[PDB]
Formats: sequence, structure tokens, C-alpha cells
Amino acid sequence: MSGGTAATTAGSKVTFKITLTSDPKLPFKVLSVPESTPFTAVLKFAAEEFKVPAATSAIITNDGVGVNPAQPAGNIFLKHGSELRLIPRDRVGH
Repeated sequence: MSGGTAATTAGSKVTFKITLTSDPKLPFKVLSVPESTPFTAVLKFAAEEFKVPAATSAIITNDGVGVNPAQPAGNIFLKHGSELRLIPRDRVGH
């Protein structure tokens, strides 16, 4: 079949993998978007699956880096890649 891809593939795009590190559950989230899409939209789609507010939530990495929704998807994948995690901000700015 032509045009029957279960995963969204447009051509030049970066894949993101976010899991819940603060909660006991670890529902992985796959976000396939182009470098044009900023991390603000990426964190939004991830927070949508986690059932949490993206405005008051930050994205850390599997190593231990609190990445913020400001850089573009291309820069986020270039810096870390697909190792990401969702964490709710408790104080002003995490």
C-alpha cells in the first residue's frame, strides 16, 4: 500500500522519546516532528499523553538535564536525540 504509514514520516524529521520520571508509571511518548517544530509543541504533545499541563511542565533527559521548551526540535535531537523525560515544575522555573 502507498501512503499507509502507521508512523508519521514526512522526510527530514527528528524522533523524540519522553517517559514519566516523577511518576511511578513510565508511558513512553514518541514524537516525530521536523526540526522546524519547536520544543514548545513537542512538550505539548508529550504532556497531552501524560495528562499534564505543558505550560507548567519541563522536559529532562535520561542522563539528568532539565531541557526547556525553547530550542527547536532539530537542536533538541542534535543535543540529546530521543532520550527525554516529562517532569512537572514545582517551583518558578522547575
